[PDB]
Amino acid sequence: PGEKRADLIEIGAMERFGKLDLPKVAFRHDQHTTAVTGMGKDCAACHKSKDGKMSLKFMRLDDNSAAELKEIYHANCIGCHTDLAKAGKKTGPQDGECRSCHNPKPSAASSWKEIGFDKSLHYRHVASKAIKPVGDPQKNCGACHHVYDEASKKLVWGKNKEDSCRACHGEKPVDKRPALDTAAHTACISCHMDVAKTKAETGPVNCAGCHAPEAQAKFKVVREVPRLDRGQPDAALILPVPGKDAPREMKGTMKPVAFDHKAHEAKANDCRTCHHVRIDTCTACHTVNGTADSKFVQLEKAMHQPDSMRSCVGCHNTRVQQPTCAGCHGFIKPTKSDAQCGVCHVAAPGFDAKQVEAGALLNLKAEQRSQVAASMLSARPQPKGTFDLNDIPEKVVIGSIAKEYQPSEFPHRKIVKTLIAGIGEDKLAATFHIEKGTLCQGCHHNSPASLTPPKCASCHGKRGDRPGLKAAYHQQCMGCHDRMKIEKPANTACVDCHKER
Ligand code: HEC
Ligand code: HEC
Ligand code: HEC
Ligand code: HEC
Ligand code: HEC
Ligand code: HEC
Ligand code: HEC
Ligand code: HEC
Ligand code: HEC
Ligand code: HEC
Ligand code: HEC
Ligand code: HEC
Ligand code: HEC
Ligand code: HEC
Repeated sequence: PGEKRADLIEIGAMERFGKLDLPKVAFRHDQHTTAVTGMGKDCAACHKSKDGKMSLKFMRLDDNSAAELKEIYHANCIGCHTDLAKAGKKTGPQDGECRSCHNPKPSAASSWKEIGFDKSLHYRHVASKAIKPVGDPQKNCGACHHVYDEASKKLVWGKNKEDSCRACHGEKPVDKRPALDTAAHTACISCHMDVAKTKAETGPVNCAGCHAPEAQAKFKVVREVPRLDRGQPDAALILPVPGKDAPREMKGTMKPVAFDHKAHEAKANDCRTCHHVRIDTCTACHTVNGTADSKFVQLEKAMHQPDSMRSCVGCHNTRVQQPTCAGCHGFIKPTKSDAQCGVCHVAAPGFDAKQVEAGALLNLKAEQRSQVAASMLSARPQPKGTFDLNDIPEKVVIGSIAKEYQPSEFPHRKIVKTLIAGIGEDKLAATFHIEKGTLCQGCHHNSPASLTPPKCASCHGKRGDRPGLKAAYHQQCMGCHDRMKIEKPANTACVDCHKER
């Protein structure tokens, strides 16, 4: 139970040839790089090369056999350690110190953390003059990104086909695609090493350098990040693609949905958050039927899952948890209104309920789809807003059950004002608050949006499904103040809402 490291490797390559007699060998990679660095040596002390490519294996290009591995490790690990002891130098386990390498109880915990490109980190790479254009006057994407060309029989820079490495490089090597693991370590590190030789600004090479939280906290962050130009649409028409050999059950039920891609791109931290496997349509996997590709997660799940950041409702659902929205949204139950489904589910202008059943939207070119979506977006209703506050009692006197205390002097319009203020400019609120009275329903729930809401006592206090009057006031009042972090009147200060008799 020692210090947390990010450089731990469990050496157990021999286990694929059969059962190990001894524990796997814990190796601290960074502790070794710095020792070897200070010996005046480098990577080539432990990693061989082939055609320029450095091997990530220790002193070999292949694992040829169990006996060859053990020879390679014993000769080379111990050889160095032996030499260093011969000079009076800080060294590692010797010859006869079996258990010190084959250690069932290494005293070192893991601080290892995964690493990924931010909006910012991606741009630091794109904007780097040390990463020179390839296959274009300007663009340096081809220095890092590729696609297999079928016709080439080669990797090529596929213009506008860039994706996260995670799209193609997964947990294990599939076919000729190395694992994420291997791809990263091959591509990232070796470029960093190439650039460090030019003495320009570069990326990390030590394990901690990429994988330690403290190291990651230190990465220079750029905030002025332009749009990533991959030829993404500005507006998308998302369609109920039924699926190949999907039955009639699986045809489109709801109106289609124009999606503001441009807007959402600037509000997200990357593309991955949504395109979690692949940059493509969602419907390439999430048909209305569901595909193997998607583990049979259906279209509706992909778009409405209340607790996924991936889905429209799910991601929007974590937005309404911010203290600013939570006062109302921690209280109200969703209507699941036809009207509310209609915020996203919109009629497509040119083609009407007869060209649709037969595929008129489903066989549009992507450009055509952008126009039809562009058209839906710029034709949605204008953000309705609320009533004029002066049509609202400035102060309300909650007294109907006054007994142990005086009637409450509840600053109605003040509070409404502040709520609107706290929201201000938020595009979800502005769009999805579809009525002039929607905001009112934040407290005036289970009732049509209007200027003249019924009293609470028209439903509370007199079937045990709802609180009595006292409880309903206390729960609504105190609950919002909790959710919004309003210390203003404390829940504990009985007099601050209603004075003593
Ligand atoms: C570190 C410097 C080591 C010392 C000291 C000793 N061994 Fe080792 N050994 C080392 C490595 C990195 C490996 C590869 C491990 C793997 O699982 O891939 C090995 C391998 C062995 C094996 C074969 C694997 C197994 O059956 O567990 C054996 C049997 C083995 N080593 C024995 C052994 C003995 C008896 C040692 C003391 C004399 C000894 N090793 C020292 C690294 C190191
Ligand atoms: C000997 C003391 C080493 C030196 C010098 C360097 N590395 Fe190394 N590396 C070493 C071992 C024993 C292993 C495990 C693989 C095995 O065959 O036993 C590695 C592995 C790596 C990896 C993969 C890490 C992982 O997925 O766990 C990388 C990315 C790597 N090595 C890079 C690397 C670089 C860039 C070095 C020079 C600066 C370097 N290594 C030196 C042992 C040794
Ligand atoms: C020189 C080129 C080395 C090679 C090759 C390997 N090791 Fe090493 N090792 C080296 C040094 C200078 C040290 C001491 C580092 C320090 O700062 O004190 C070590 C130490 C170890 C240890 C002990 C780590 C600890 O907890 O204190 C282990 C378990 C170890 N070395 C294992 C190891 C293995 C398995 C190697 C081959 C894959 C190997 N070392 C190579 C120097 C060198
Ligand atoms: C940044 C340039 C890195 C350096 C330096 C090293 N690694 Fe790494 N590692 C890096 C990436 C981009 C990935 C893919 C997953 C991710 O975090 O984005 C990895 C992966 C690993 C793993 C993955 C194991 C798994 O369960 O998926 C391990 C165990 C690992 N890396 C170890 C490791 C070591 C020991 C390194 C120094 C020799 C090292 N990494 C360098 C990025 C970078
Ligand atoms: C190497 C230095 C790169 C250059 C030059 C460019 N990109 Fe890149 N990109 C790179 C990596 C290592 C990743 C993986 C990010 C991760 O953490 O998984 C990416 C990712 C992308 C993506 C997917 C976005 C996402 O959400 O991860 C896209 C669409 C992308 N890259 C496009 C792109 C373009 C258009 C570039 C040229 C201007 C470009 N990249 C450069 C590495 C590198
Ligand atoms: C899918 C379209 C891919 C994405 C996204 C990335 N890579 Fe890839 N890579 C892909 C294929 C089909 C192959 C195998 C090519 C073949 O020989 O048939 C590869 C290969 C690599 C390798 C192998 C070593 C090499 O010579 O380049 C590496 C190191 C590699 N890929 C790295 C890599 C990185 C770092 C990526 C993110 C920016 C990445 N690939 C994305 C397909 C795809
Ligand atoms: C060469 C084409 C590279 C590849 C492939 C990857 N990176 Fe890189 N990286 C490269 C350069 C030229 C720079 C300097 C950028 C600048 O600020 O001018 C960097 C920087 C980083 C950093 C930031 C380090 C810091 O500020 O301390 C990180 C974390 C980093 N690089 C990591 C990284 C990873 C994980 C990569 C593969 C997925 C990767 N880089 C690819 C050059 C190149
Ligand atoms: C945006 C935030 C949405 C709201 C609010 C609702 N839906 Fe949705 N839905 C959305 C998208 C982007 C999609 C994929 C495109 C498409 O039009 O299919 C969907 C899809 C569905 C589906 C599956 C397809 C179909 O059967 O036609 C259903 C059944 C569906 N939507 C129903 C639905 C209902 C009942 C809603 C109100 C409660 C509702 N959606 C709201 C995005 C959004
Ligand atoms: C979630 C908020 C997203 C972010 C961030 C990004 N994209 Fe996206 N994208 C998203 C959806 C819901 C759709 C429509 C999907 C459908 O099934 O029609 C898209 C669409 C695209 C496309 C077009 C795919 C096609 O029609 O063939 C591309 C090329 C695309 N998205 C790329 C992309 C990039 C590069 C992003 C980050 C820079 C990015 N998207 C962000 C959801 C989200
Ligand atoms: C096929 C390659 C896919 C594409 C294209 C998209 N997603 Fe996906 N989806 C896919 C898989 C393999 C899974 C299950 C395993 C997993 O990745 O978690 C899913 C599941 C979802 C879910 C389920 C909710 C959850 O548990 O996270 C959602 C909300 C989802 N997918 C959303 C989504 C969106 C909006 C996409 C377009 C940008 C999208 N996925 C693309 C496979 C695939
Ligand atoms: C009380 C005064 C509210 C505040 C503050 C915010 N919202 Fe709200 N919102 C309120 C009501 C009474 C309703 C109707 C609920 C229904 O299901 O019909 C809404 C509706 C929304 C919705 C649509 C449905 C849903 O996802 O719950 C969204 C997306 C929404 N509101 C977003 C939102 C955000 C982001 C807010 C913070 C800035 C916010 N609202 C404040 C009442 C109130
Ligand atoms: C919670 C923070 C509220 C918001 C937002 C709005 N109102 Fe309200 N209002 C609220 C309470 C707790 C009460 C007292 C009702 C009771 O039964 O004791 C009221 C009162 C009114 C009234 C007068 C009630 C009556 O006696 O008829 C009206 C006309 C009224 N509220 C309207 C109204 C409108 C139009 C709102 C949206 C702008 C609105 N209120 C917001 C709590 C909250
Ligand atoms: C009838 C039309 C009602 C009016 C006017 C008000 N409430 Fe209500 N309330 C009503 C029902 C049917 C329910 C249960 C179902 C639901 O939609 O929540 C409630 C619930 C509450 C609760 C508890 C919510 C919980 O999560 O447990 C509270 C605290 C509450 N109501 C308070 C309240 C207040 C202060 C009102 C005046 C503005 C009010 N309700 C009006 C029915 C009706
Ligand atoms: C504002 C956020 C409040 C705080 C803090 C407390 N209560 Fe309250 N309570 C509140 C309202 C709006 C009402 C309805 C008042 C009315 O006369 O219509 C109440 C009601 C009561 C009642 C019943 C009415 C009465 O007996 O006068 C009791 C007994 C009561 N409240 C007790 C009470 C105590 C002990 C509190 C502090 C611990 C307390 N309330 C805080 C709103 C708010």
